[PDB]
Amino acid sequence: HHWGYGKHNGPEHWHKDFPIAKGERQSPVDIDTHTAKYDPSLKPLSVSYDQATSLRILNNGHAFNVEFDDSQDKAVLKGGPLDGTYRLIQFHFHWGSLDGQGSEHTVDKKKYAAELHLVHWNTKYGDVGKAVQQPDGLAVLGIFLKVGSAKPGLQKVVDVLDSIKTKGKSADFTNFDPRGLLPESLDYWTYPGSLTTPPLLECVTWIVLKEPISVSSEQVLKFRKLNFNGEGEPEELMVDNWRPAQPLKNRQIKASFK
Ligand SMILES: NS(=O)(=O)c1ccc(C(=O)NCc2ccc(F)c(F)c2F)cc1
Ligand SMILES: NS(=O)(=O)c1ccc(C(=O)NCc2ccc(F)c(F)c2F)cc1
Ligand SMILES: [Hg+2]
Ligand SMILES: [Zn+2]
Repeated sequence: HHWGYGKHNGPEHWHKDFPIAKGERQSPVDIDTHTAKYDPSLKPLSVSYDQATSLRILNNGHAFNVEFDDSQDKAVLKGGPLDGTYRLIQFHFHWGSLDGQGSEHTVDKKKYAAELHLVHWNTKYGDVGKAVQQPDGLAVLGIFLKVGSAKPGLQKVVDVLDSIKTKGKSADFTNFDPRGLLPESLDYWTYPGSLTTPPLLECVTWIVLKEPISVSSEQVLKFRKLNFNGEGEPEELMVDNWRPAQPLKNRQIKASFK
């Protein structure tokens, strides 16, 4: 009775209620490193997350989101392929049932254990709702997660998951600094795309970082214990909440490095 990632309502069925699923600028895509164009005019990214205000964490079925106060320019993204200022509103992850899968975007067909999406909207449009009606309304910063050593800054997240085990649950999540989730380098690939979950609006500028961050098997293991289901319904573990790569079509993937 609604979309999901299961056999009967997963990615292959989405086109029936969301026609745009077969559009020209659908995400995610596979990043072929030998075909991306090095664009020396691309500006360096400017991540200003020093006044970031996290407020809440919630399991909305699909995944879990950490929400941010976006009433003012407190956490912004600018630079890169962007024009104007973009406010951070929320972040979430996509992960798999095994370490060899989980990411949405792939690099040379290589899948990672998980992928972080830091969602921003264009301030020019006044509100999030208006921004999703424009070709350049959103900007999502994608980061790959590979299994290795633990990431200190991710632990705060891992510890609270127990309280939002089922759909609809939320918990206060203040004073979280998102700068703990960035890799050392800000080198990236960029391309025009869409949201990777319904309604699949083609209103996003994707910025995927080259350097993945590493997380322990223990940290990823805790992601896998969440539930798609709400309290009292049959248990359905939250894993493989990822959409398979889509055809690139009339698009060019640019690289900010050589
Ligand atoms: N100012 S606040 O902290 O209370 C706030 C935080 C999150 C959201 C939210 O996630 N709504 C969905 C939503 C709708 C459209 C978009 F483009 C989004 F990025 C998005 F998160 C809305 C308000
Ligand atoms: N995986 S991803 O980064 O692409 C992604 C990011 C944000 C959202 C979201 O905020 N959903 C709510 C939502 C609800 C109705 C709309 F019209 C929206 F545009 C909208 F984003 C969905 C997918
Ligand atoms: Hg749009
Ligand atoms: Zn996402």
